[PDB]
Amino acid sequence: HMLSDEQMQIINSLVEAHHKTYDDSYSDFVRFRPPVRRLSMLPHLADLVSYSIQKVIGFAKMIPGFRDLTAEDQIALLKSSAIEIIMLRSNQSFSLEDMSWSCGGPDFKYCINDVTKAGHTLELLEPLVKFQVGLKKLKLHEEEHVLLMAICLLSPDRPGVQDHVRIEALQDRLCDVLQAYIRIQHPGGRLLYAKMIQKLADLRSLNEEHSKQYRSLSFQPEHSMQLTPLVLEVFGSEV
Amino acid sequence: HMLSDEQMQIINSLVEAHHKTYDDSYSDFVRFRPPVRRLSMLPHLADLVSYSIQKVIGFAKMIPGFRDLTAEDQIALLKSSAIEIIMLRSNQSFSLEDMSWSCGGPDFKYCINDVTKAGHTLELLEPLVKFQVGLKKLKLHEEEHVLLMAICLLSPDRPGVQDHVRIEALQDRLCDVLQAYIRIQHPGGRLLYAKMIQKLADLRSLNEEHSKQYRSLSFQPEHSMQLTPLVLEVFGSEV
Amino acid sequence: KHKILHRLLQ
Amino acid sequence: KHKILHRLLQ
Ligand SMILES: C=C1/C(=C\C=C2/CCC[C@]3(C)[C@@H](C(CCCC(C)(C)O)CCCC(C)(C)O)CC[C@@H]23)C[C@@H](O)C[C@@H]1O
Ligand SMILES: C=C1/C(=C\C=C2/CCC[C@]3(C)[C@@H](C(CCCC(C)(C)O)CCCC(C)(C)O)CC[C@@H]23)C[C@@H](O)C[C@@H]1O
Repeated sequence: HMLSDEQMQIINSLVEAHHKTYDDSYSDFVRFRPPVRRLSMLPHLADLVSYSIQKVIGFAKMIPGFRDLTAEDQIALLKSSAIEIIMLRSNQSFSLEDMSWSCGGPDFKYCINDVTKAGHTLELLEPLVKFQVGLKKLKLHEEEHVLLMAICLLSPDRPGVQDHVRIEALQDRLCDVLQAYIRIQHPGGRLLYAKMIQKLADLRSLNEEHSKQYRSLSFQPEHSMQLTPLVLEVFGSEV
Repeated sequence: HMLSDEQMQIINSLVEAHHKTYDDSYSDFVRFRPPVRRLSMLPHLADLVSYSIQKVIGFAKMIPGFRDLTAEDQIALLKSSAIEIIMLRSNQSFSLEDMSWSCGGPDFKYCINDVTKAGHTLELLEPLVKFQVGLKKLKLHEEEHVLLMAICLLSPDRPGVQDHVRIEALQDRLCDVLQAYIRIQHPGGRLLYAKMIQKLADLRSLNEEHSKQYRSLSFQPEHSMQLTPLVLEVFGSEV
Repeated sequence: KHKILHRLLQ
Repeated sequence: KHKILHRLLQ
């Protein structure tokens, strides 16, 4: 069959919004506190994550229907899904080739180890790399990747949300476009949609596992002091 | 005449404590977010100031009598006198030669202008340079400089302090050693003591003028978000 | 409060 | 509260 204009105008919006919030050359990474290989990578990664939270917010604002939600629900979705969106968008810098996010020379190349000198057991980093590898293998078109992020950011099932029915609607519409698109434009994608949805579940686990780790980190002032105001807020529970 | 052992043991302590908290080569300044010439210098200077607050705390802990105060009064003195101590210790990097703090090549050389791209009018930076120049000209022995910082940090007249009588005592003792020292060891210092005390007053003005500027900066989240957790705390009024 | 997030969402 | 300052003052 074939897509309608409305859906297509959504694709344009997300693909463009993402382009506007993701630099494939990672040139701003030098404005961060330099990396260092008790949690020497923390200052750097705190800046990396904070930088990205700002970017995720830019992408969310341009997600159709999202800005017409109440500050509370927007904030609700942002707070709860942030870390997830960070994990998805990160995929574009990931590399099965060397199992790591490559955003520069030796400096901005993040190995599994680096995230350890940032306050995270190795046993938890494991499921991350598995996710990155799995996600990367789906070889998503940029239209599918940008959709998947919108869908995730619009999960009605987030602690803090109110109008869970309106969010439910927006996400359902985004889910249609993704299915409709994979059909009309993605060959051999008969079982991709299912796979993409599955990815969201994993994000949930990773999300929760991070919560627990970040919770400990934060309760320790000599470490939470390394974080940035924005991160402390988005991941804090002052809600 | 000549100093007693007690006083002298105080000098040893302050001079050593300062040596332990002040790197004349400014090698850690590269762990800060790089400088950038709307307030592009803010991220850097926020890190510089935060770095220093940590150092001032290390110096304070080793100030005799100080750690035997209640957390509250220590914190009280730290919060209120912090910016002042930062201005004094900064003198060692200042340079009448080129009217600026030189802590490295072009990067870590702070001109009056740089503090402007950090959220501060030029009209307020003026009294700072005047202070730095005046202070620098007193050509203080390291023993006098380290004393002056202890005296300042122990000013009983600080909003928030409780046992203002015990702080009054400690500061009085430190004031003696300074006078006694300038007498026995500093030639032509017949009127230096008076000059050093005068410096404290100026610090008060500078202190207040900063409060007002930092207050505005902080109330704006797009700017306060640039600051560090420690700075937000020491200069915040959650007290 | 979420002062930062509010400002960022315009 | 001053969580950070407390920890730093040991
Ligand atoms: C950011 C981006 C990039 C990479 C992502 C990474 C590598 C470093 C560590 C991160 C940031 C993971 C961390 C979160 C660490 C933050 C903190 C505050 C120290 O708890 C993992 C937590 C997840 C598990 C479950 C492993 O504990 C999530 C995604 C990982 C680069 C670029 O693609 C932009 C993208 O936008
Ligand atoms: C730090 C140190 C150094 C220099 C100090 C400087 C230069 C840059 C701007 C500063 C940090 C002044 C600023 C405070 C800026 C901070 C902020 C958060 C942006 O409001 C001035 C405020 C004073 C007036 C009255 C001018 O408004 C005070 C002392 C100045 C280098 C080294 O000596 C260690 C020392 O330890």
